[PDB]
Amino acid sequence: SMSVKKPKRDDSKDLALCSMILTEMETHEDAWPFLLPVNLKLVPGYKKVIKKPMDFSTIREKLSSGQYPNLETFALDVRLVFDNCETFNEDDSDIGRAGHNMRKYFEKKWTDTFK
Repeated sequence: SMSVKKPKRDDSKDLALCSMILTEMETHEDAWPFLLPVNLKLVPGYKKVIKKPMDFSTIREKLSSGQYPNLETFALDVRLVFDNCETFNEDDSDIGRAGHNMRKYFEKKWTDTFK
């Protein structure tokens, strides 16, 4: 509360470390469904159904331009990518499986780096 603070957690490396995680996600072999924004002209249903589209290139540009105020807003956008993927894609599809694999991969790197 006012004039009463928990001890200061060192956040000075968060930007670098989120960039490293994002590089690892970008280079994963199963990243191909997520590298670029879904083409809203060419994919029926996407625009209407997926209220907040997100992809790795969009996260990379937000990261690079100071649009994440803290590491939690970064994790929220990463998870959005996988939540969108589960909304639109069957579990038993190449894309559906890619999204589960990547979410697992991310969540381990997240825990190992920050928790």
